[PDB]
Amino acid sequence: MTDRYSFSLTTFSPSGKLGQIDYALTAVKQGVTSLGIKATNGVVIATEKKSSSPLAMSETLSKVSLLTPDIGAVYSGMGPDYRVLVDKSRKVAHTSYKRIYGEYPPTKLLVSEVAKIMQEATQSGGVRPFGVSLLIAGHDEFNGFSLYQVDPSGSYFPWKATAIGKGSVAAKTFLEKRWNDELELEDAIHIALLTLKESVEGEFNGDTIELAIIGDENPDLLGYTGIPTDKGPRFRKLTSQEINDRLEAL
Amino acid sequence: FRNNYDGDTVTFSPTGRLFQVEYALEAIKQGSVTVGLRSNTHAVLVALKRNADELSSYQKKIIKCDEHMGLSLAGLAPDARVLSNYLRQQCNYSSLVFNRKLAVERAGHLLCDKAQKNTQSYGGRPYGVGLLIIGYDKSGAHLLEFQPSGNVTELYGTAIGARSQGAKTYLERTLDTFIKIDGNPDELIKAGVEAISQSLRDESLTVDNLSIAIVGKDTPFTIYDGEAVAKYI
Amino acid sequence: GYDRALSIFSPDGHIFQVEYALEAVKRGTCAVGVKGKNCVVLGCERRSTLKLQDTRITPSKVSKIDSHVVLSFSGLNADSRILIEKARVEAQSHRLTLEDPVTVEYLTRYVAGVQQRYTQSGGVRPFGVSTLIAGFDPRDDEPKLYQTEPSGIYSSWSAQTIGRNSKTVREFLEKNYDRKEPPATVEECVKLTVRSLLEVVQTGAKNIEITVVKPDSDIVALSSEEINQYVTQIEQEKQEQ
Amino acid sequence: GTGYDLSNSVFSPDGRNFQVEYAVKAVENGTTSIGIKCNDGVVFAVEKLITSKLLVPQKNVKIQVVDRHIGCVYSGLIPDGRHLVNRGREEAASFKKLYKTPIPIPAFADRLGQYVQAHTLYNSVRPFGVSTIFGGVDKNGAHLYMLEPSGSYWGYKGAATGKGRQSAKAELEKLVDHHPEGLSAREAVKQAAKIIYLAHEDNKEKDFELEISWCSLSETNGLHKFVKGDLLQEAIDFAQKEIN
Amino acid sequence: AGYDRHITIFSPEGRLYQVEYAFKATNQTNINSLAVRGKDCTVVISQKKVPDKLLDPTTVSYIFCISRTIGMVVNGPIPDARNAALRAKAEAAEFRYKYGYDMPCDVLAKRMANLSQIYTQRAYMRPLGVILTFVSVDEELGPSIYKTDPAGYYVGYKATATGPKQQEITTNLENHFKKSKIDHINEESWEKVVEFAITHMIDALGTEFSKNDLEVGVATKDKFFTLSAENIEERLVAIAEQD
Amino acid sequence: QFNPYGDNGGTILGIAGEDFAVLAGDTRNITDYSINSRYEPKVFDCGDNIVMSANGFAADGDALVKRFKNSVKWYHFDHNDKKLSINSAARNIQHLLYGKRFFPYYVHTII
Amino acid sequence: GSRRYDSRTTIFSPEGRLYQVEYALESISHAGTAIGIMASDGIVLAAERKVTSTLLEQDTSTEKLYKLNDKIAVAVAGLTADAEILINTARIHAQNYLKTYNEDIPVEILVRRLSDIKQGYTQHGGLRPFGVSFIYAGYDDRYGYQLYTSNPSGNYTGWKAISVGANTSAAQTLLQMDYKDDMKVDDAIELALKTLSKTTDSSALTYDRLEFATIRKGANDGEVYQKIFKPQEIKDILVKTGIT
Amino acid sequence: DRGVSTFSPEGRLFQVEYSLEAIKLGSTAIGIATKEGVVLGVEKRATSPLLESDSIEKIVEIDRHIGCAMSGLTADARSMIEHARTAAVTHNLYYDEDINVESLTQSVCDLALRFGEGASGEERLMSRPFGVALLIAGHDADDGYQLFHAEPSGTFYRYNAKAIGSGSEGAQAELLNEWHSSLTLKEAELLVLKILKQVMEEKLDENNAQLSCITKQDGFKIYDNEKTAELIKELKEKEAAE
Amino acid sequence: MDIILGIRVQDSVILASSKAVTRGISVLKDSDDKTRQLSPHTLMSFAGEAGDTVQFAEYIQANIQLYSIREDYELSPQAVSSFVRQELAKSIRSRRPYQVNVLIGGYDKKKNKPELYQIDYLGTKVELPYGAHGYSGFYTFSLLDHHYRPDMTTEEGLDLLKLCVQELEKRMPMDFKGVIVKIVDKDGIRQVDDFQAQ
Repeated sequence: MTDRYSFSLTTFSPSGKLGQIDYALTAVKQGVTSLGIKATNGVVIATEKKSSSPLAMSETLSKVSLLTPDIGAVYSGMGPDYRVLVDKSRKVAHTSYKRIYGEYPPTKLLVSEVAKIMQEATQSGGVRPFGVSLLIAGHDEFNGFSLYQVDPSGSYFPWKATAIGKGSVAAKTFLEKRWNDELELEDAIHIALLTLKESVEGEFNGDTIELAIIGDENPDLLGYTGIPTDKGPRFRKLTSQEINDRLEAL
Repeated sequence: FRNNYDGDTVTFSPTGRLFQVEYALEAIKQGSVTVGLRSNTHAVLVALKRNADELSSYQKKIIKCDEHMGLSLAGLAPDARVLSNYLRQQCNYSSLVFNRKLAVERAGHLLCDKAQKNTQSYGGRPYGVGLLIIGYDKSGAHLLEFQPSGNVTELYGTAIGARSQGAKTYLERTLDTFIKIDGNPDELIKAGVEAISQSLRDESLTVDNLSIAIVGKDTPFTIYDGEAVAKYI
Repeated sequence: GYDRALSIFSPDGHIFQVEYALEAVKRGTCAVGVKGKNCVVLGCERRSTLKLQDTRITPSKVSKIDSHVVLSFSGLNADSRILIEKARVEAQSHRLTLEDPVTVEYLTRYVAGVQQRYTQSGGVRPFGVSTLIAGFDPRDDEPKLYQTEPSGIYSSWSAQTIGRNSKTVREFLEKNYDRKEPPATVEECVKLTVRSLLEVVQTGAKNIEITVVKPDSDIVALSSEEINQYVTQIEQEKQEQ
Repeated sequence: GTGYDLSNSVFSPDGRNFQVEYAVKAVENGTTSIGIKCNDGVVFAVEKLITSKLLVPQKNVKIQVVDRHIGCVYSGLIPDGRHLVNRGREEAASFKKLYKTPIPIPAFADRLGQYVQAHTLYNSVRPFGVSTIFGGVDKNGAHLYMLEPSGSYWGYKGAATGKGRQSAKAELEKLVDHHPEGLSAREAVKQAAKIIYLAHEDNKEKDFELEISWCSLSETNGLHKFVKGDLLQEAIDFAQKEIN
Repeated sequence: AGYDRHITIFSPEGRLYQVEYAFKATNQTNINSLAVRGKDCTVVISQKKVPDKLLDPTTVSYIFCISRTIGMVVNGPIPDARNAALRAKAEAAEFRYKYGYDMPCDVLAKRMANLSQIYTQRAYMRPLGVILTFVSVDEELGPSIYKTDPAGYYVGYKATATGPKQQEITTNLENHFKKSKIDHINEESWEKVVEFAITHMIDALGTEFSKNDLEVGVATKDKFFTLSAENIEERLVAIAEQD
Repeated sequence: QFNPYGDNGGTILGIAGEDFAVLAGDTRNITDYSINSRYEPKVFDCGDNIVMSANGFAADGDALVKRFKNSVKWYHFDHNDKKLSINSAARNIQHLLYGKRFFPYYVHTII
Repeated sequence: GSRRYDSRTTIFSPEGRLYQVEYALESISHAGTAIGIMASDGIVLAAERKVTSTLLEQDTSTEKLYKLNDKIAVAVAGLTADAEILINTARIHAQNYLKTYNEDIPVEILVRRLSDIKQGYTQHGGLRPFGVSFIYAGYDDRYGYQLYTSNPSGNYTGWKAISVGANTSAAQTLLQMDYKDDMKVDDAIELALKTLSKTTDSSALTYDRLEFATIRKGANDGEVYQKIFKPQEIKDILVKTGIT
Repeated sequence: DRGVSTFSPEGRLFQVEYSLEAIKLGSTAIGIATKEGVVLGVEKRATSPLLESDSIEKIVEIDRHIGCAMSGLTADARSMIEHARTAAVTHNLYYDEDINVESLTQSVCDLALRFGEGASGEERLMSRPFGVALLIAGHDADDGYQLFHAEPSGTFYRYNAKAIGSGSEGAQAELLNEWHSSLTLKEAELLVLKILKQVMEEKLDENNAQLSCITKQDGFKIYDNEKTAELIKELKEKEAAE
Repeated sequence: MDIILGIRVQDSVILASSKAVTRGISVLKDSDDKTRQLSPHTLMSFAGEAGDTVQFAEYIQANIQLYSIREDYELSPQAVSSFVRQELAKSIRSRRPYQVNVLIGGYDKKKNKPELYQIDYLGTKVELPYGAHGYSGFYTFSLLDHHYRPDMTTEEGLDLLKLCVQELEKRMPMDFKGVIVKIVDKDGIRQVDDFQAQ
């Protein structure tokens, strides 16, 4: 019934600060650590699966999501706000792009669409900003591999490597020492696992760690053969088994 | 205390009171006194009119709604215009669509329902007027009292406005007498003028001061002012 | 959607949002208009705070509403554009339905009506703008000068000023403008306009800008050198005492 | 930091909606009304305060009908109760329009429930200042319900609300134990008159008027019907007989 | 400096107090519920408290039949619980009509948790003070338990418990699944799975139950149903003979 | 295809003298070659000493009369029981008729 | 209702100022400085990135300098998210104008429109204003090279040289000191970098902290060309001026 | 804050009562009804001597038989007059007659309470009441010469004589004593001039005060400045005589 | 239909327009000016459906005049004719389309060149040395193909129109009551007072 909230809930304070955006960023700091690293032949996004109960099934809850065959997303902050953003980000990729051009949006443009949705949450009547920072990793033919961060304000930045959430300060330092412009993808996954260990207090294995890549095209993940131009998704979520292998020699 | 819970009608007080509705009730208590009373054949309204100066006219208190129904007002007149207009339309609808003279009881239920919607929704204020509705439908003479809370009571006699407690006590004592005044409209008006003067603490009732309305068995709703009311002074 | 009543009555009987819109006008740069026998002159001050402006492209305070009517303003610059546009649309609309350009009084009444409308509508604040509307009615050689304010009130003036230090310049015109015998020449009328702005603006050829409207759509803004010449003559009058 | 009771939809720190609790106070302030469920129907009764000799007897009817088989009675703000019934009347007509069959009582109860609950979800609406006792006879027997301002409702053997809810419930619970194999429609009507008189001790300074209605498979053909004349006098005399 | 606790906007700390205060509302009714998975069934148990002898016990229920396959147990006040029910029923029917197959348990949960997240972001809607537990035997995933809260959070479970005395039941179950190693009840028939759930509620809450103290809902292949007082009574005889 | 109009026959007459006027009409109502009614009044006293008749399609006639009668009623409510002069009634009827200029009343009307 | 939580974003102060516009301008005074200098043969746009990291990718980065048209470009000060919303409408506006008149939009017309949108959020709608200040650099066949500035109030002005964001007061005096009307573009490049270098809150002015652009007529082509300097190109021009 | 249309504990609407205080700050306006016609007079009150006084329009024609005088926030009156005129002309289109003065006033007052924030009942899109009171004077065949005072409360009184604005309390006391049933038009014109002269801060002349009347024969006329000057000259002589 | 003719010569655009207004069997007027001035250097003639014709012209005129006041600038004939096209292109797909055919005659002060544009009710624009709407074209197009040179003086251009008007008067069935002729050049728009017997 009658929505009487047609006015802004995020306004400027005498100091110039936008209260609700700042507080949203405070919620992101409390959130579990997630990171992203860009190698020469791929990108890796990683986070910890913080389970709410040992009776809960962590497989049913994905912190890493596929947005397009070539684009994936991870977050720090409020889970539910992320889930609904993922749904909208998947839809906008179709409505605002694929239905027009018959192909998937490049990483920068889908990021731009995601940011717009979050900027609206800053200015529209009767809403609060989203309480999440996103890391979006992806590939497109003309840009190659890219990695972006999207803040509650709707701002986005391109990163060689970065971390968000709890231990982001220490993790950004650890990445600065280890990142170079000549990293191969298997090297990048190695760093990703090492950086995430400093954050994780408890069990460190493929059941408590979520990890996905943007790499080579995967024809066996396509589901069909026949069209030569269709080569398969570059987004791949690593299995619990695949993570453990790199942890035995870590 | 009252500070916080009187901001709008939508808000309940800790004791269960709606202060905005109660303040609207206060406008009626400031309004000039009016009296209703009925027998089995006729129903009567007697109203005391108020002026601003001795250079001003006295504001009209009685409104006709249909040939068989009408009402008197105490409080905000613009609100009484809004409500009487509505009741006119409802009477109009009943005649055109069903070829049926709207029952006085149903008129009350409709006014009750219209007042209610103002008492529960944000933004809108309550109405600030009380009404005394007299009619003659298929089941004899009727008299109704309307309060802007929504409450509507069917009565033999009643009064609303300032000092109206005097007139109401008179009717409560004379109940057995005036109810038997059947087929003699004059002797029912005589009882109404005697009722209203029990609420006169200030002035004498004059020829341009007094207003009377009657409906009944063979009498369509008619208003009397000026030299018409002279014989009841 | 948004319909919150922003302009409302207060216990003492004032609309505070309208009262504060007047304060915005008092902050704006001074504007003055004087009418002669056969002309109207609008004078406006330019701010000196930043001396790096590009005058070619910077919006000027004197706007043409039609070919025969001009509008100057004091207050919030951004607000003035809204009022100007509406007035310019109504001007073309009036030529379309009536087959005749607007009278100065009509255009004033329309602008004043818009301003008033923004003082008793939900969800909107009053215009922080007062205007001077000047010109010549179609086929008429009698000069017209009008003023409007945020409340929506309007009236005609022989001479008027608005904005900062307008108390000072109004005081000047009250003891310098003769209604019996108005300024006879265009040159005589422009001199008085510059004289009044010299009371509130310190020596500035850059600072004072003048526009002269004559009968039958003859509007021309003055160059800096032309205005500078008026200043040069006026300042030599004082030293004679 | 307080002020949790100033706006409707707001949760207080302990998890409550204070504005609904304030509506409950308006109900407790009101006239007492009851419902008895019997072996083939339901009986409704209500107290009517006679403020003055001037109120015409039998004329200010409180108990209302939805459709032809449902009866409703309420304590608290009468206009609110009237508004709730206007909704119920629209709601039942809509149901009959689409499914042909008249609305089942459990179905109708939830229709009121969702509507009253809706008025606790927004700050732009006021909660309902009524408790509503209602029921009737459908495809599978009699049903009796009570609806609170929060939107909470349950099925009842006997229901009571308003001023004299304490006296009423105390007397209703004695009936459940004294009549374990059900009570007849005739009996319940007479017994309903007693409860109303006994709950009038709470408001004993004023004179009152009794109003009763019933819905029964065998006595009224499963339709809502008011109690009049000889049957009502019989119930009034029975209540007077058990007071001395 | 005050009003950030009345509507759903962030506090300086990054917290939504109205969501936190809605969680508090879920425990108002002082009722504990638990859900467990069998080999090919799913069972919900909820405490039935009828304190008033004027009530009709058959109408006192916090277990709802959402669709032919899906059932829902609610921890929270009934008007909010029934609100959530009516929506779930509507959403389940609309899904079947639009997509031609029955809405899965995990999908209905995600949907209801999305709606819960909206009230969490938009100011004119208050959160519902309820925790929803959905159960079924999905035609792809098998026996399922999914739980949604006023935060809009949802996850799958091996088993779960909800209410004031939740932790007793939670730890009790946790200890069993470390002992049994498998993540379900290794039993063929649902009747013996219902018995397990009642046994484990007794040992966790330290209280015996009668047929009127319990409420039971069972989900099997292509069917969800709630047990009558007598079905529970029969089930209560079985545990008395085992001890 | 549905035809919204029909023809009910009849005929009406109106003559005015010095201090009086008359309005007459047959009481027969017909459809095609059948007689619907032998006595169906078609001339009505509308109040304020105005007689009215609309002839042609009876359902449009009855509607018009009914709408004008209601117009008289509201005029009294709005203008302090002022008598509606015949010239005023005429202009008022013009607006009723022309208000349905694009779905006309198939009547010839006389007051 | 909601009256309790309304900031009233579009109201005057007793002084006659717009609260939100004022606070938005304060917000911008914290944003990285941007400078625009108009010369006789082109325009320069220089901007200072804020809070840079070594891991931040500059090649794919574009946060302060945006292309609106084939002939118009902007420098941004303030919320980047807010700016992109406006930048998109501006791009649409230029295209609408082109589709209507078959001519590129005159710079001032594009500026007036954006400035009109910003003014709207000031007078109606009860929403917060855009926390953005723009410098516009453009060219058309009427006024040639033009330089404009617009702030949250919707006010716009025309400049020969201007600065937005942090330290404008200090930046404007330095420009007023060194700017002359008959400036060559290569001289205007130096002035822009020198001014930034002096007003920087950082230790030194480096390539990874700068966005740089020019609008210049073809040194052989005869028509207008935009150039958004690449990191390596800025590193080159920063060694030239004498900052290294 | 507090709702716009909201009752006080005393039983009055805050906005309406505060609006009445704005009218008390307005310029004086006087109406006198006689059997030869109704007379309407206003104080111009120009804020500066540079103001062109005859551009102050506080007397307006509604129809040939109905005139209006305003007091208070006079910018608020424009849309009221526009409504009034349209009502009058519209009535003549439907009914081929002149609108009654009583019915015209009622139509103007119907607008007065149409303020709020998206309310129940009908549709009321206006943020505040009008900050202006009106004196409506005219003639019709039914009730003859009439003077109405229309308030932002939505209620209207008929007056034999009425003063509104800043000088209204002192003026109404004077009008109480002076008015009798058998006054001539010229006596009334001189009377309006006599009271305005008293309550004004400035000395009264043909520039800062305006006269108008409505008669059956010539309808509603606003007196030119040369005519009013002569009545001021005539009033000076009569006061000096006794 | 009405006669609507245009011809671009060396340094001017010449527009000739039919003077008659005929409805039914009566010639109601023989002195009708079937043109509007859009700006000091741009002139538009028009022909088509009875009402649409003047309403469209005056509507376009108000918009170009509004642009001039706002911008303190005059749109080039190319810009004006694109605005007109798009309004017609809009209107042809609306509920009731403007049935108006126009000619835009303008002198571009920036380019120092005369310009003529033919635009029909569908929104079909084209720039031409000479143009005609209606049946008129069936005679004048081939005549001008023969006689026209691109460097003709304004005096030569008027002679060339007289040759077109003589042909239309001889061969066309309708009495169009002669023409009103206007010149558009660098000095603005003027009317040739004597053409009827020049």
